[PDB]
Amino acid sequence: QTAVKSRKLKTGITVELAQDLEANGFDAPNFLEDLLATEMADEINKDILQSL
Amino acid sequence: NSPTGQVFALRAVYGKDPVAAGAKEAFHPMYGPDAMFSGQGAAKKFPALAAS
Repeated sequence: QTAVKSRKLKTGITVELAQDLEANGFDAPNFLEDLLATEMADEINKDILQSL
Repeated sequence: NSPTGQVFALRAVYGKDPVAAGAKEAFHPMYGPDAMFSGQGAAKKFPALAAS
């Protein structure tokens, strides 16, 4: 029997940075959520590959 | 649609090199056309006026 644990991340931007990203080519809201997803997905590997 | 835009220019100048210093713009609204460059002025060389 085990008790689940928590992993938390938080980045945030500024509106000015978001405004230019659409102008600069990217899609600011979608991209940022992909930024968190990749790190958290990667952060799981460091919790599994370093647990074995 | 993007910060820090641009705007170009189309200066038209005579002379062998259009970037050398002292080049005179061709279609200048103030300055007159050098109405010898296309003609007799190309054959001979008129001395420039100065003091004394």
